Amino acid sequence: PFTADKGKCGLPEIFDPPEELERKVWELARLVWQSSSVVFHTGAGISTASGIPDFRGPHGVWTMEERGLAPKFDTTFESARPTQTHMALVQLERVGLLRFLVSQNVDGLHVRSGFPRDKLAELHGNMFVEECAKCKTQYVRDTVVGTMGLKATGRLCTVACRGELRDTILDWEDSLPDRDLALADEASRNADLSITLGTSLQIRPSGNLPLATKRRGGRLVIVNLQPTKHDRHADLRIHGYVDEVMTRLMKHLGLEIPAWDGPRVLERALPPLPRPPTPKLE
Ligand SMILES: Nc1ncnc2c1ncn2[C@@H]1O[C@H](COP(=O)(O)OP(=O)(O)OC[C@H]2O[C@H](O)[C@H](O)[C@@H]2O)[C@@H](O)[C@H]1O
Ligand SMILES: Oc1ccc(/C=C\c2cc(O)cc(O)c2)cc1
Ligand SMILES: [Cl-]
Ligand SMILES: [Cl-]
Ligand SMILES: [Cl-]
Ligand SMILES: [Cl-]
Ligand SMILES: [Zn+2]
Repeated sequence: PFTADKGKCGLPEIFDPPEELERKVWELARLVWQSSSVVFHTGAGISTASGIPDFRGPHGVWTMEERGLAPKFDTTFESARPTQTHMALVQLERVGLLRFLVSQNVDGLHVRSGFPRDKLAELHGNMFVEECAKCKTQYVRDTVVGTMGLKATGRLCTVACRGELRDTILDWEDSLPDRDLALADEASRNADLSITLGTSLQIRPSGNLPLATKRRGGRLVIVNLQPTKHDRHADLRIHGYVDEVMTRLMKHLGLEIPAWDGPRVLERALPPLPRPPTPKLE
């Protein structure tokens, strides 16, 4: 807990020059167009532009702790808005270009963006989500569940049960939820494209899921400001702000980034919306 390996912290940031960055996002667009099953893996870097600091970045939680300083939050979790990145991911699922979303993030922003829960694995849990120990019924709350570590919240199951409700926030020693990891693992293995956004890929087995896509000829894209455990295994690495990358990419795909009507929970993905015809590639 206190001695817990926090991994490589505060590594230098890489910025692709604008010309190289434009070319790689066009190449990313080519890969999304060519791919039959695209899986997205997200981590703390997709939430930094909403004022929620990451863990291993220059001003990350663990980086700042290492130097006797504190992380700085520019929002509460409750007042945090989905980024352009979050909202681009909502649209990519709606138009059938996203098969599955795997996230290490406990910040609740995918759920709140209105991203469908049945196409999302929340590997490390969700601040806003409590679960009944007896019937496993989950509750998505409008405020953060006050505890961490799979502890009693003080609330009780209301299923037509009075089961003890507990947080979904893994402590260091806790293994990943078997449902989410199993779905994340199946998505990643079956994927022919795995795109990583704002994760250093340092956590096992979360960070290892995208590598599973490489088995059977799959392509791995890594979007991150810093180096990542698995840079070597990437078909493509894009060093830039995940919002610049995703807004440029949406523009190439001919997709708008949808409006956020405030916190909304969608349990089941809706029928797929129309999308632009694919460019001629080869
Ligand atoms: N706007 C941005 N655009 C692009 N990259 C960014 C941006 N902001 C930050 N980054 C990058 O975003 C990356 C985020 O790296 P890490 O901080 O390790 O977050 P994780 O989600 O992988 O952390 C995994 C778990 O570890 C913890 O213990 C918790 O349990 C976490 O759930 C960095 O490399 C930045 O360079
Ligand atoms: O696994 C975890 C469990 C709990 C927390 C707590 C707060 C926190 C801090 C951040 O800078 C980002 C984030 O999304 C959450 C963080 C990680
Ligand atoms: Cl903190
Ligand atoms: Cl829809
Ligand atoms: Cl904790
Ligand atoms: Cl198009
Ligand atoms: Zn119950």
